[PDB]
Amino acid sequence: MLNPIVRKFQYGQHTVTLETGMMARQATAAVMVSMDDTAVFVTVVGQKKAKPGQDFFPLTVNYQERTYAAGRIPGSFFRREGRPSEGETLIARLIDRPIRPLFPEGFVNEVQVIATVVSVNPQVNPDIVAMIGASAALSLSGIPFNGPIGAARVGYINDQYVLNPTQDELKESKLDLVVAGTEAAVLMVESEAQLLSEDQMLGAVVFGHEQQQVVIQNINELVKEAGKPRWDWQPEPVNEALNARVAALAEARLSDAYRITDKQERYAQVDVIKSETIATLLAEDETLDENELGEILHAIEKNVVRSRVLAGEPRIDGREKDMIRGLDVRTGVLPRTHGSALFTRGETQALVTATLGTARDAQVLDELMGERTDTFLFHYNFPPYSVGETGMVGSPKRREIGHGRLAKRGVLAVMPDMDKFPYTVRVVSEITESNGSSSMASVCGASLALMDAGVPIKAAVAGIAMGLVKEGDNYVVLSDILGDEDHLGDMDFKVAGSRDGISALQMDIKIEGITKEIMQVALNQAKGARLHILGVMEQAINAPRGDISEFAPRIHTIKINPDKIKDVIGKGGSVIRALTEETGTTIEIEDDGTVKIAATDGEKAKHAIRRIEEITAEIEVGRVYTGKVTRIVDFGAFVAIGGGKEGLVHISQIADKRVEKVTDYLQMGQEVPVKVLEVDRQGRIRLSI
Amino acid sequence: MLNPIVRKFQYGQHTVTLETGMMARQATAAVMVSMDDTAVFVTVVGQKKAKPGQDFFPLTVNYQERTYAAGRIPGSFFRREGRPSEGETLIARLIDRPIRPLFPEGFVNEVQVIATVVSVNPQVNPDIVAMIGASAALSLSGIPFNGPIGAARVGYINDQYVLNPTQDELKESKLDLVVAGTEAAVLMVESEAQLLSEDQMLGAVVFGHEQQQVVIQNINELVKEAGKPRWDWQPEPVNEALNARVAALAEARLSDAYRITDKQERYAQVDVIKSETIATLLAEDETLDENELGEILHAIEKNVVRSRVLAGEPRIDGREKDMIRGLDVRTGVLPRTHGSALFTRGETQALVTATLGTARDAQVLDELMGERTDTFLFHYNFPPYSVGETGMVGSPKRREIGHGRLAKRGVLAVMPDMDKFPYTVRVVSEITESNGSSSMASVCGASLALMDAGVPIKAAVAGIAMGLVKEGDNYVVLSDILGDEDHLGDMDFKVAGSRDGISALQMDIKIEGITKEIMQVALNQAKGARLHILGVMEQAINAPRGDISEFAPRIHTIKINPDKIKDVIGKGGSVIRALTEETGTTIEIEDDGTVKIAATDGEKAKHAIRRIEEITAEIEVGRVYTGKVTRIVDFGAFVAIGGGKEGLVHISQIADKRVEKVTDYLQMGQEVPVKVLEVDRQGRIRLSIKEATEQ
Repeated sequence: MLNPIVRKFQYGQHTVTLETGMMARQATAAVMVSMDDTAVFVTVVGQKKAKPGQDFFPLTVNYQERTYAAGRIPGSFFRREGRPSEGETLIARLIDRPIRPLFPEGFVNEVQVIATVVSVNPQVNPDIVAMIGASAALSLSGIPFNGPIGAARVGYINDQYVLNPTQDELKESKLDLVVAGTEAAVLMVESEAQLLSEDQMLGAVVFGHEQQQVVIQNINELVKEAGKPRWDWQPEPVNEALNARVAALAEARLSDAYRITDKQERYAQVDVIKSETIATLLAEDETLDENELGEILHAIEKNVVRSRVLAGEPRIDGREKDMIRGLDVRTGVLPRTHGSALFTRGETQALVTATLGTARDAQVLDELMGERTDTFLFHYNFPPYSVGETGMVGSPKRREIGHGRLAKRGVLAVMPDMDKFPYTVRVVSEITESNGSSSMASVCGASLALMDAGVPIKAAVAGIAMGLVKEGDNYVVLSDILGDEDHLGDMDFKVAGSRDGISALQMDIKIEGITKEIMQVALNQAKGARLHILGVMEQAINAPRGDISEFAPRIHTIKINPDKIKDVIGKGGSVIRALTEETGTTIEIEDDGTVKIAATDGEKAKHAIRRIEEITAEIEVGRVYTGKVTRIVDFGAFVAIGGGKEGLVHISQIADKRVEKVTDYLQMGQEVPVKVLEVDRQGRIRLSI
Repeated sequence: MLNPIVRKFQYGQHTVTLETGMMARQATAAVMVSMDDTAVFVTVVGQKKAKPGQDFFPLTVNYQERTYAAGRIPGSFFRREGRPSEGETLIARLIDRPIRPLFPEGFVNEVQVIATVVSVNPQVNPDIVAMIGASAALSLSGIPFNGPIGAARVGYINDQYVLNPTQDELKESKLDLVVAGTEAAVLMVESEAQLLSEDQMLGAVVFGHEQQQVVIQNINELVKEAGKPRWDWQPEPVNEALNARVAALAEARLSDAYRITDKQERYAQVDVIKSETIATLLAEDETLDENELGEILHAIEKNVVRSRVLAGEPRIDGREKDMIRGLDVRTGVLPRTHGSALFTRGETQALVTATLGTARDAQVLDELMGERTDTFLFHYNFPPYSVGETGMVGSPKRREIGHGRLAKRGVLAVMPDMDKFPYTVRVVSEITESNGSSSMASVCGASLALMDAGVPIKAAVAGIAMGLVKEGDNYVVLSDILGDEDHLGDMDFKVAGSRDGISALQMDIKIEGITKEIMQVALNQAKGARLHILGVMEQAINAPRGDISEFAPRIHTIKINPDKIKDVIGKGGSVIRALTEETGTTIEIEDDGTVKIAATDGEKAKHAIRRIEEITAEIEVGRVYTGKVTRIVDFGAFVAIGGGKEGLVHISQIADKRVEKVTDYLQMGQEVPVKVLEVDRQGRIRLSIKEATEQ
């Protein structure tokens, strides 16, 4: 028989179970993690040998939300689970971000971790469960890994931190901050936040890091009980028996070259010293093969810039450590789009557009927790010419979707709630050119494009991409980092939010010994640079324009009395069908208390108002008035006062006298006095000659 | 700061704007182009050095219609733009065809030009805006390129030409010709026409070329103001001693080999002397192989055939200049299909099929220009076995769409109007074998398959793929060119139309000096070959068949009153769903009471008529049942005229107050028949003792 090893927790008043040892025995390791009636099966396979022509490390992650886990049949025509959506692909990225730095330097063997959701109760989100499982599975396997990461989701409600909140706490919460870290340090931070201050969110991360300690302790128990024999993988030695000679021949001139002011002359001189030292040392294989020699020269370049940045003022572009690049910000740039903007920051440029739509058009996405409507849609397009090089159109990847979601979190915090503004809005960003941190340039552009469209957005929103360099006790916090300056980042972090408070924070710490002391001054420097940007944006547009641009659809609403419903509906929706086809306009959106008119243009809304007021309780008459002869017989006449239908006036009303014959009223089209003058009564007219 | 550079020529009665230097500054060039307000952002990136040992030119073009440009959010479930589409990959082909020949010979650096539509006004089509933008972007970049190209769309209304017509001007027009050219020559022409004559179509191309020199002038002043420096490209020399030496060792016998009458012996002898010279001739610029020597032999082969064709009548097929391949035609080839044909023309063959459908099966086409729902659908399938090769069936090439649209333009003109013929018709063509033009063979087959399915088309249509070879004052028009006469096609052109006139025209010119005198004699030779083909097509079948084939859906209508309409529906069309599935018959509700009915045969439709009348008729009439029924009670009785269900009746209206007792019979199971009396309180049911439709 087979037997399973089982451990239990109490993690934020939930009972986590790490079952292992009875499933997928051919895989390098496997665990089923369940937290509360919610379970993910996660399994690692890592081959022992990689083809010696492999330079990069192929860690790969897949996360799959099998719909049977929610106990219901798929909605797709093929009745089968489809491609990864936003939802699967973003969760695959959050699991990958903490695991990739923990693997040892120069580890290159191919590793694949596959996480399947197999149960859910709607109250508990599976992503945090999958993160615990991935660190358990990797640390149970023999594979070289620097200790198991925990994970915590932290909510903020009634000025109190709440560990691993349910959907019921999160709908009320002002914060959704996720932490992942080892025993020693935070490794990843991610959040949406309702304009909290810096010291509130740096409280949230350290609370989240303290609470996840139980998970890291329990995984260390399970690894003692059921852990495989460890791998003996060792790296190739650092020197490769040429390090010192090439360092001596390159470094003197190469370290000089970065003093040169002109980007072109600097690049040229660096290429000259590189090509000369490549041409000089052609004595052997792996010099006649440039690759190993060139990889060493590229490493010298990184070392010389890194040392300059710590002590000396000049950067890769000669700016001061904190000197943000120049801005200019055009608005209303595109002729027929609802609102549009062209935000720039050095050589990163983000053309952004906002587009407005009716209650019909909104996205109804289906996910394991629930099928649900939302009304703010953000799409991020990154075409290849943006980086000055050619390839396949679109070029879609996890990073481009990551950047889309991060930007949406930044400005979703500051969107109006539906009662102030009833439209669905799509914001769509074309990255016309990029050389670093294009995601934070896209949130600045979205803030412009919404104000320019005349959405009642609460406040202007901006973002900055920072970094930090550290050596022992020495560190420098730098602002507006380039793509070329990525090597200097021991802590890549992005902050976006209004003057009042921050909308989003994201951090990829790559190294041990970052502290609550350091993160305080780093956020305090980001506050400065972010308030500088808003100083320019407030001059380019000052407040959202009162009136929505002329090409947008219009939605508006009027209050109605409880008796008017039968008049608005008619018989089997006949008056609705007539009104909608007269007006080319949908009106069904409300029918109790109010009616809502959702029109393709302003004239069609006015046309709808005219027609509904000519029908809805317009038939009733209380005083003496005129309305024409419309259709006639001997027995009486049909007489029109308005748009709403009017029945036969009997000839005994029409004629006072005995005769009652059609000769008295034979003339068609005649204008005549007509007052119903009748309450608590069926439809009648007291016209009398 | 950034500073955009603008210019604003007047062209087509609209205001145009060439705005540059503000966006995508990392890209080799970029332009925002805007006419009226239908703006496209178009940018080119071309790498400075070509990857080693390349042979073909990897120019790539793609064009993307972002939906936000029309001011609406996407209707897709993902609420975002996905893959390219029929209406965009075709437009990319229209941008590519005039650009591709205009690059210098031996240029093989990778170039990518990408056009995004960013605003649209529904009256002005963005495609012509993209063509002037692509010309501007390439000529502003340092890329070696033989000057700018303009593009013009020409309409015909009241016997007068109109430049750049609106959608309003176009819907009334008998023509939709697009022409693109430099100041020298009309590099591309592409056109649907409502049976215009030769003089009218060749007038349209010269008009459209005269009044677009303004675009090429304004691009030239912008290139002086804002153009980057022309970067240096030099052609790889190909003029070694071994070129002349291999020619000397090949041309004489290659001339001797091309004299051979038999196709098979010709191919055999050419392959032999190729194989011999590949095996023998040393001093190749690499260890001895095909990799230049075969490409040099291929140049001799091209020169020999081309010179023979200019000097004298003989070709590779053994036919003369004005000659057409052998034809065979047969019709009704596929059973259980509404109509089918097998048009054949030497080694080119198309199994064309027509199928009819309802107004409901019509495909809605969504564009930036608004919805463009249509009723004649053309699909073009080119499987790999058609050319005697293998692999990757069913994944379409850009030219499977390209050829499909050209064929649709050819047969769109002769389709009947909706009131004379109400069915939506899909024409599908399988190219069963091809070594010649497959698109013009598909038009010939489509006109057969529509007549065979009995669609009341105006006239039979055919098409021809001409070619022209030119050498100084020498030129020859070839009336029907194969798949390996490609090197002889300096002017590649395809024309399809009725006896009366042209329905579609397409020309790719890739030589200078094409005068109107040349284009007249070329079209006049196409007229000859096209009338020959109709001579065979008319002899296989004369006119559309008396009515549609017995399997085809026959649609008809009966008028019934609105109280029966609600009774045919029930709730949520549930009675329609039941009756339509029971009868296998389609129906449509209309508010005037004329319900439409469609089935594959008469009897199924008649069954549906009978059932909806019988079910929605009042209960007063019906079958003459013996009303023996149980469940009789003193305080009202349940009585069924028919069926298991038992309806109610009461002490008074059982027997029109003739008695005080509930039933005069006063007996359960008694035989007296029952039918409804009209009176019906909503909370009451009436089923009186009534025989023989007493009512």
